Amino acid sequence: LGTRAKESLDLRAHLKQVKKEDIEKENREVGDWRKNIDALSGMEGRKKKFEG
Amino acid sequence: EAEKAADESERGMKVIESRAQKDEEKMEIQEIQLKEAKHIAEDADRKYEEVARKLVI
Amino acid sequence: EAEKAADESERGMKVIESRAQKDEEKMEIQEIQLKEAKHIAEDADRKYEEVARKLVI
Amino acid sequence: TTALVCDNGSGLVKAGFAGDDAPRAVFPSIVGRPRHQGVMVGMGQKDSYVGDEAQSKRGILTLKYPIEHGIITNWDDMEKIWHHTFYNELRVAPEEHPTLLTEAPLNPKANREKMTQIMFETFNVPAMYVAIQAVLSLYASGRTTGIVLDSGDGVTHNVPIYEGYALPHAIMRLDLAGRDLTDYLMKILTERGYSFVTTAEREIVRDIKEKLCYVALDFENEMATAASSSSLEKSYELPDGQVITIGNERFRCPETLFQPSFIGMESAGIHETTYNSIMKCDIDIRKDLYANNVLSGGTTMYPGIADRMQKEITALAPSTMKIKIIAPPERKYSVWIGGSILASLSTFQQMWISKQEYDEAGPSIVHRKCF
Amino acid sequence: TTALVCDNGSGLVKAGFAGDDAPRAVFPSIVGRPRHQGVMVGMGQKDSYVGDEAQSKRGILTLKYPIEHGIITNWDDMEKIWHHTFYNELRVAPEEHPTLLTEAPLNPKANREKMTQIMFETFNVPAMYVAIQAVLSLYASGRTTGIVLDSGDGVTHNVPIYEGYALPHAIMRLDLAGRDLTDYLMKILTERGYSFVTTAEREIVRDIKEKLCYVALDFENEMATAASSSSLEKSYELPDGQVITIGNERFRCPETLFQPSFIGMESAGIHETTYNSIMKCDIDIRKDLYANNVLSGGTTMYPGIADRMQKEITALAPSTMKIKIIAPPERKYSVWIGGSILASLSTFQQMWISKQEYDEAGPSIVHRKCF
Ligand SMILES: Nc1ncnc2c1ncn2[C@@H]1O[C@H](COP(=O)(O)OP(=O)(O)O)[C@@H](O)[C@H]1O
Ligand SMILES: Nc1ncnc2c1ncn2[C@@H]1O[C@H](COP(=O)(O)OP(=O)(O)O)[C@@H](O)[C@H]1O
Ligand SMILES: [Mg+2]
Ligand SMILES: [Mg+2]
Repeated sequence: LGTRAKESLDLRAHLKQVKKEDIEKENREVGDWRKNIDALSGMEGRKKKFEG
Repeated sequence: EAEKAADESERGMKVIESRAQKDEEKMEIQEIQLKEAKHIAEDADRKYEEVARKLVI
Repeated sequence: EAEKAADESERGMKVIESRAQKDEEKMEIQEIQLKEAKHIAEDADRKYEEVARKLVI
Repeated sequence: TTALVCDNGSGLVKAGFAGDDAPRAVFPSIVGRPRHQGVMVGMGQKDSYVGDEAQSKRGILTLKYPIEHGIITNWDDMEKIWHHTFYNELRVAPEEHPTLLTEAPLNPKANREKMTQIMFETFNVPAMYVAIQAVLSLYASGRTTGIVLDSGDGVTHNVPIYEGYALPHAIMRLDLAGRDLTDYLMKILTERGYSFVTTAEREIVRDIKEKLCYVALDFENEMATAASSSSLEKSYELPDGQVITIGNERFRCPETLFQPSFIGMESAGIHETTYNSIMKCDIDIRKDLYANNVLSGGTTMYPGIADRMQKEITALAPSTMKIKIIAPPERKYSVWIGGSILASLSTFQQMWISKQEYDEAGPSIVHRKCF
Repeated sequence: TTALVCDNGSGLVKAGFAGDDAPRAVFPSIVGRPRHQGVMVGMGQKDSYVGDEAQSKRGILTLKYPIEHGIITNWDDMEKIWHHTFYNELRVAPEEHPTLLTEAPLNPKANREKMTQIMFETFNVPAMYVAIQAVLSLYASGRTTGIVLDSGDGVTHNVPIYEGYALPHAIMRLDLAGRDLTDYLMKILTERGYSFVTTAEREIVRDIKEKLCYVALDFENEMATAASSSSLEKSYELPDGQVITIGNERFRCPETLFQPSFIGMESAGIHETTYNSIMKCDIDIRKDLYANNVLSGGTTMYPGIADRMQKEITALAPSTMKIKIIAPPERKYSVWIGGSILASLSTFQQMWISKQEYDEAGPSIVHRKCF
């Protein structure tokens, strides 16, 4: 009984390792970028050129 | 703040599911052992009745 | 969206909590049952040895 | 170096470096040329907007998916999609990174060979490997057995696996998937007055399907309830106002999965092709497959499907077996998470199709030992 | 040191140290290579599961016994089985332990010589001895006379012995045994609809035979009763559900022992080959053989065989002689218990085939004085 139980335990151990430890390879992607504001400072242009 | 709350709830969920799955595995083991025990009971009874017959004859 | 997700995540977490509790209950019940099974097994074993002795004689 | 785990899919391209938890960039796989004339000069109008850019200018484009049912029907557009994925969404040149594409089971050979030929000649990767989309979804669950139903957006396939030994004679591939459900929803919405025809409005119908539809636990009772009360009618605001009210179209759209006779398909639903796939397996591994039924893919995200499917299989299966349906919350990206795990393994590091090997045997190397 | 009493058998390998009551490790003798492809990487999949490990993964293996009828047909697999038995089930290196194999009567010489050559060259034991499987079963009963019917799983043989002097001209070896009964049961189950074909399902049919079948006291009366009432139909649950009901197949499977015409064999049953084996003996020891008929081997464990056989022999034998059938409850391991007793004797300690003797005369030493 112990042998059969430990067989399944060891079999699932490696699967759990691969599933979980490999998550630590990267988890910062949740972090978003700046997305800064202007605060009425980027108003320094007239209606001179618009195509470029 | 809300994102952090969701993350923490997720951590709790994952750990608790690990707990529950381990308990279920334990239950299956107990089930097989109960099966074996009833099997023992039946074979014991059968052999005992046999020896009773032989004894009387 | 984040707050609704938090509510649902807590929902799932609580569901798994309750299921795990039920499973632990069943685990302990099967545990006491298994002990009873082992004792019945030993009793049958002793009876078997006894009857074998009698038949030999 | 690190490996690129791309996953073409059909409907959403998911990509990212190996070893993370979630794909870095997820964006629809559509390439839409403009269709009107265009009068402003110097506006910088391009000839084809791909990816997520064409989901914002979709009002004047004609979006067309380059992947119909798993197979790829328009190779130039697919090459454009790959080029965008590599250079703009990840910004890593492919000359310095192995790639791990994914492919549905039972697909035409020419598709796979052309895929590897493109990856080796145009993008010039160091080494690429093609993997079946269901084995990865089994990796992500951390199991080693189980029968996985990967109902994507292009094609639904059902690969049973035991102890790591796949059973090639028990793969049941069915071509009903999310796209056919979108078309059927767009077709039954016309019963209330709302007509969506343009290829751009298919996206709106897809959003309706994602946000409102759900799978009924019992179909006839729901049909009777929705026809008497009005507790089901949920409203939704179009991209311009004029809210719409969806009645019993809510659970009739995803019901097509369990009764493919709605869209005229002959075959049996996803509730019965799984049982048939199990019954083709050997008599001694049916209990394990019953207990480890895995769901994956996007289309299996409908609220209430993990209960309907379990009820159906329990009805079909013998009464003694225990039926359990694994439905992880990260279902949509399950295939990609599994792909990352597989690419991060040390034992797998020598299975890549190295470029010198391709130079010696041609594109037909993929069918050989390096599968 | 202690001796290793191994007992190859055919169907169950029984082993253990000399001087105990029961074998330490009992496990089926099957070696099964996997047959499917295998997609999970790094799962640690071996190339051959032997012993009791292949009775748990039998769903994806092709089990094949290495011993057909007493004789050994596949020497590599038998070597693998022995290696497993020594190293994993007993964990004692063979370099420090004598071994006592067992062999059926009237077997080919080459089998025995190859067995001793393997034991002396590969495993490199100090000394090994080969004994006839029936003399041991006579040891275990504590008798010194009697005619023993050792109906194993491979071959049924019937060795008469008097006062310790075996009668070599009266050994009647018949090749019907448990395996043929399993095949015949698997063949008659098809009359109700249940089809078992795979080599893995032979194990399920074997379990059915062990748990349900019994030997009828009178065959025609049972055939008539089972055809009118339904008090015999016992049900059994397969490894996946779908219970089956065995009717008059219960006592028809083991009836083949007493009527080998069922499986097309010409010879007479085990009830008449014992009487023939007795009648070949001398006229003055027939009473003792009549009174001390011994049963052994696994297949003689059917419920109700010790009465059917006694009735049959009493019908055949003269009316004055008393017919008694010794059926100890420890029938299955009788041969191994006898082997332990024989290996534990002091008088026997100089009969082993010492290694230096083998080095001087080659493997043909076994046929010589050291029998
Ligand atoms: N939350 C959701 N609810 C219902 N359906 C969804 C949901 N998310 C995605 N889908 C459906 O699944 C499809 C995306 O499936 P996906 O798994 O990306 O396919 P692929 O296997 O090609 O990557 C979409 O077209 C959509 O119809
Ligand atoms: N309790 C039982 N009832 C009926 N048949 C049995 C029982 N136990 C074993 N057998 C049959 O006997 C065989 C085992 O015989 P065994 O004595 O182990 O052979 P061997 O002489 O090779 O060791 C099995 O194949 C099975 O068919
Ligand atoms: Mg997919
Ligand atoms: Mg034997």
